[PDB]
Amino acid sequence: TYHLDVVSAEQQMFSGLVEKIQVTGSEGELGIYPGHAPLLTAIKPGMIRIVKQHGHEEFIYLSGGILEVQPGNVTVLADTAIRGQDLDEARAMEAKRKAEEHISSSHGDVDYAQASAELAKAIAQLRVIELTKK
Amino acid sequence: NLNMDLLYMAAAVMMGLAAIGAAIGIGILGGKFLEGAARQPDLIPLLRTQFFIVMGLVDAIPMIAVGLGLYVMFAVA
Amino acid sequence: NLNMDLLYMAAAVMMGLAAIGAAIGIGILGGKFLEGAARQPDLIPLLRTQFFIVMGLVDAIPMIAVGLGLYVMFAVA
Amino acid sequence: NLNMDLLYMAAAVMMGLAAIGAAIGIGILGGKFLEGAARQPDLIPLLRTQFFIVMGLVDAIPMIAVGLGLYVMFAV
Amino acid sequence: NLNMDLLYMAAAVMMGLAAIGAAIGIGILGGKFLEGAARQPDLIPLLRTQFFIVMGLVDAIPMIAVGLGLYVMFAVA
Amino acid sequence: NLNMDLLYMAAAVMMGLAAIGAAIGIGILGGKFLEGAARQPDLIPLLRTQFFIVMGLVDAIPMIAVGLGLYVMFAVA
Amino acid sequence: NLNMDLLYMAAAVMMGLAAIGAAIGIGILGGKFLEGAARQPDLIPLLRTQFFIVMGLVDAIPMIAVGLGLYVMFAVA
Amino acid sequence: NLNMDLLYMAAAVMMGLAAIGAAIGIGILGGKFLEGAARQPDLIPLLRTQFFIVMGLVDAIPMIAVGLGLYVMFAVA
Amino acid sequence: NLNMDLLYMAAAVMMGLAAIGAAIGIGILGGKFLEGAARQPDLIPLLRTQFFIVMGLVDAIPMIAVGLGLYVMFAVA
Amino acid sequence: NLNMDLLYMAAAVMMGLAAIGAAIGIGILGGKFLEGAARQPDLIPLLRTQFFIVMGLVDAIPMIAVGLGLYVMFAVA
Amino acid sequence: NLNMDLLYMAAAVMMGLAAIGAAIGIGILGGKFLEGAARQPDLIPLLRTQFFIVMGLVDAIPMIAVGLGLYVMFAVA
Amino acid sequence: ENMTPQDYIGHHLNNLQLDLRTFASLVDPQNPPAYWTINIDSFMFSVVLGLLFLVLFRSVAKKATSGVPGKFQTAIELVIGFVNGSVKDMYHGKSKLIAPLALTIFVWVFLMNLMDLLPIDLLPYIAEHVLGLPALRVVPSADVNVTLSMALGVFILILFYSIKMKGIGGFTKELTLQPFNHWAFIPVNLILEGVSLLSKPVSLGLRLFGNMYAGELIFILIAGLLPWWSQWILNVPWAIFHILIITLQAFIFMVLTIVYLSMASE
Amino acid sequence: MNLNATILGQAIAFVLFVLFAMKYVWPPLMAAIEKRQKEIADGLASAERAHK
Amino acid sequence: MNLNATILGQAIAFVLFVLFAMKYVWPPLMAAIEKRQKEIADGLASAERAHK
Repeated sequence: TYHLDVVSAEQQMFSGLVEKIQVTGSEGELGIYPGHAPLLTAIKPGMIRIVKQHGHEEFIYLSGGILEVQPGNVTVLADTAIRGQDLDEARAMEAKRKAEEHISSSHGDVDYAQASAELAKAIAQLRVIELTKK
Repeated sequence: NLNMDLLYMAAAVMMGLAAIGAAIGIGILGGKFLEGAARQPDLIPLLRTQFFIVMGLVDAIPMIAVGLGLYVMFAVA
Repeated sequence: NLNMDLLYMAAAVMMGLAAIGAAIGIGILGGKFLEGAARQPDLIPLLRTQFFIVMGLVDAIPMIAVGLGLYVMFAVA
Repeated sequence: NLNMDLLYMAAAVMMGLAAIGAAIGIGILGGKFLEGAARQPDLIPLLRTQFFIVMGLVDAIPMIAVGLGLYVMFAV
Repeated sequence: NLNMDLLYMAAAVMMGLAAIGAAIGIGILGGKFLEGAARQPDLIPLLRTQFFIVMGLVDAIPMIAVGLGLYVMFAVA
Repeated sequence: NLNMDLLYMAAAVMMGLAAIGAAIGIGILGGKFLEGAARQPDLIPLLRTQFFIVMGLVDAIPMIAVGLGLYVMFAVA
Repeated sequence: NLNMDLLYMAAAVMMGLAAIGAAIGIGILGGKFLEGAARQPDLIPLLRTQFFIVMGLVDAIPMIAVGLGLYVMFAVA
Repeated sequence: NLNMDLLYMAAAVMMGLAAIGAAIGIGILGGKFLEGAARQPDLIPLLRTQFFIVMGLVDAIPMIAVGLGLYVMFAVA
Repeated sequence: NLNMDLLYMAAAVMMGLAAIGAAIGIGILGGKFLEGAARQPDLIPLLRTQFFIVMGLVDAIPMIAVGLGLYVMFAVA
Repeated sequence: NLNMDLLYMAAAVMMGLAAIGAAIGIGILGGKFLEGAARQPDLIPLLRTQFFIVMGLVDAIPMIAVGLGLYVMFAVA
Repeated sequence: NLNMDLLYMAAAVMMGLAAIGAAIGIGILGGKFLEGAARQPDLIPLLRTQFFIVMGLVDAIPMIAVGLGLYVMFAVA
Repeated sequence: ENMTPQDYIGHHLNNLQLDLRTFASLVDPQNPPAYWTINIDSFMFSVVLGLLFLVLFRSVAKKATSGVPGKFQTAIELVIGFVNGSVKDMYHGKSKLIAPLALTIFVWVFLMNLMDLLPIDLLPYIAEHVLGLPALRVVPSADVNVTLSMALGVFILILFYSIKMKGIGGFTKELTLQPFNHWAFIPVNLILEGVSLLSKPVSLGLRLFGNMYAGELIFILIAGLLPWWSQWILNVPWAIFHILIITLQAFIFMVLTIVYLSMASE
Repeated sequence: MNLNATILGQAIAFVLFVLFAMKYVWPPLMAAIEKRQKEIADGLASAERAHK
Repeated sequence: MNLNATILGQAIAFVLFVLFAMKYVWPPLMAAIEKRQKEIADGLASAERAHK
């Protein structure tokens, strides 16, 4: 079918043959399928699904990066990304606790520019941890 | 005879204009529905619920016109 | 008889214009609502609220037209 | 006499306006169907199913107009 | 004589066109309002004020036409 | 007499509206086909088959209009 | 009959077409106002002053029609 | 006599509506053809082939309208 | 008497069509003006100069139409 | 002999609808031509060739409309 | 009475439709011109030289309609 | 028995008008020009439904407990929270009037709309034969009286906050100076302000009126035109659709009232 | 046209409407009640454990 | 249509229902929500003070 690769900018996250995927994007989550388009750009905090031969999936956290999409062998360049069983529901719940504190502890636009990213990273973890249970 | 040949024109204009209005309104709305269903197929049922809600809004006034058209057709002649 | 006859057509034209105006306006507005719902699935309960906000104002004037058309056909006839 | 040619005129009005309605409605709807299918050629059957559904809605009012126009041309 | 129903026809055409104009203008304007609100959902209280501002300009002539139509419908006719 | 003078007018209006509707509908559909093809030409024959599939339903109603216009012009006369 | 009712009809035409023109023109202009205000939320004072500048010219030519229709209904007829 | 007045008017309505339809349809189709040609030159001949194929169907009904308008003008009246 | 009483209607048609044309043309033109002002805000005093360059060409025909309408009402009729 | 005065009206409708069609079609076509020139300024003498190839098809029907209307206005009337 | 009156009516419809045509066509064309100016400002003296060429064609056909309108009013009387 | 579709529609489009100049019942073919001719039926329905709103809300408000609420108390606190959230979205002042105003508008309009779901001939039949009254109709919110009465109260309330702090300060300053601080645009922008300001409440009235008036009309048309074996299949879908219509119209009348007053004060 | 017939037709229409409403509107009604109940209960139980 | 003295009677009725809701219905409602919120927030405070 097609080949996919993922890196966390200080770690390799995935490399191998794959059938289909589902990923986040420049504005929000998006249903991806093979053979549709030729161009590429950035990633908002989210996650990715990797369905391989015989129909076996895996679920990876994507904290931020860029996505190629166009090529047969595609790859995801992520400034930070964590494997689906390196992370856990407890870790995402800690992220929830952090983000819900920081929402109460952020009061200006300049600091909310960071608080919103922290919340987005937490929410991305909270969606990947639920998708991990499949 | 003289009286009736204008009443069907009145009904005709009512229903024609209402039909074009409703058709193109639902056209715009459902075109956005299919555009949205192209990004995330998983949300196709949720967006289908939203689509029928807003579509219920779209046809409101045209339905009034259509009802009076039926009234003229079967009571005023 | 023309006094009776012509107000059927007058009410007909009012209601046809009301139908087209309302239908197309709601079509455009709800289409933008649907695409917005498509990109951010989490904000549907918010965009729906603002959608009804704006829809009230969009349908303000078509309701004027359609109500007065009903008035013309049934009250003065 | 003067009656029947005006009935033909009224039938012309309904059925031409219905022509406009149905034609432009399906034009807009199928325009989004084709751009979405060009973006998603693997999902053509799914979007085509949706296209039948919303086709039913888009021509709901237009087919009411068209049927009643048939009653004005042929049923009187 | 026919002056009553001719005056109602004049007012009817004017008010129906007013309904067209107001409905579609507010439709376009509110569609852009919602497209802006989906993108920056924390700016709803600000965009929703600018919407007051320009919506007030949109309806001016249509509302004048509606008032004058009511004048012809009820004062003149 | 007056019959033929009005019947040519009736056929004219019906076929004129049919022409406008059919032409502009296919215009809208074909534009998106061409743009999508320019992005990726591998889909051109496929999308052109889809194009005929949809264009048939576009021409459904306007040829009812054209058939009845030709009937009025050459058979009712 | 023919003196007054035609003047009310002429004023109806003038001010109805003025309603269409003013409402839809300001709708198109204000849509871009709000899009710009969504892209540059620090520029709203600047863009709304530019919007006032353009708005004056958009409204100017319909206002002749509105005032002249008021002239026709209240001074001539 | 009474014939030619209305027969010329019928032909005029026919060809005027045809002139609207063909012009607008080819406008949309050619606009997308040109933005495709700007997007990918060196595919101009292929896209022009598709362009003529679609244009043939766009001009179908309007040319029937033009032919029968010429028939009414130069054969019936 | 009907001769000048319909000249008021003629001027109504003329300058109302001029009104809608001018309004919508300036609307589209100013919409592109504002989007340009949003993309390059340091560039407004140049693009506004171009806007006034081409707005005169837009209004060149509608202004003479409106002038002839005013002439028809006040001089002729 | 009343025959003349309808013939001027019949020429007027043809040339007015032809003006609308042949102006808006070339507007839509040349707008895309100008954006294509904005992206690729070194290709302008090629896109001019394509633009004059397509504009002659846009002006196929409208110039016949003008020709026959200008015929009706002078030769027949 | 009603020959000289209907001549003015014919000129009204002619020049009104011509005004719509010219205004809308140049509105679209100049909007695309301004977008091209916004994207590459130091390229304006070339795009404007292309604009006037295209604008000449756009108004060429409305302007003979306008000329015949003034001919109908002043020369034919 | 001279029943026809148009005669049936005529019976159903008539209120129970009582002329207070002689305190006599006005039969349908007998309509005077006088002002003091209060309509009994829809007015009675209106005040009865408003009293129903107040009675249910008082029978819970006199007892409401802070534990886990009962299954009836929970519905009333849900509508209370819905109104409170809608007001709190659109208002920042401290006046307590806005909230009960909105609550009464919402529930009263809702109940009056809800009357439109009933079979068109049930209560009018019982009025004609059991009691003897000449006519009856069941939807109060389908009246200009109800809708514009509520709208006119809202208009008074608009000028209330516009004339408090705004009235001594803003209203004067805004009308004279803003937007461009010119002598010639005071009259012009006053004209714009006048028509806009007066259309704000009247539009509330006519919006809600049009929806209920036409829904009652649709039920009447189905009952009058079609034979009994075919009425059902077209009557049911309209009722299903009209549930949505009535909910939205109650909501919108409430919402636009809140927005008007909020802009009047803030 | 018979008015008894119109009453009969209205009766059939009303019955069908009422059955439709009972089988599509009332089954999901109590969702908000459940939401408030569960939220309140979990919060209070966690607070109890916090005190101990 | 039938603009009637009913409109003025119903204006008085509108303000009377507003007054009845203003005096009796609305004032007694505010306290419960705040009490229930307070008894959940204090538990979070207690957990924080335990950890501290």
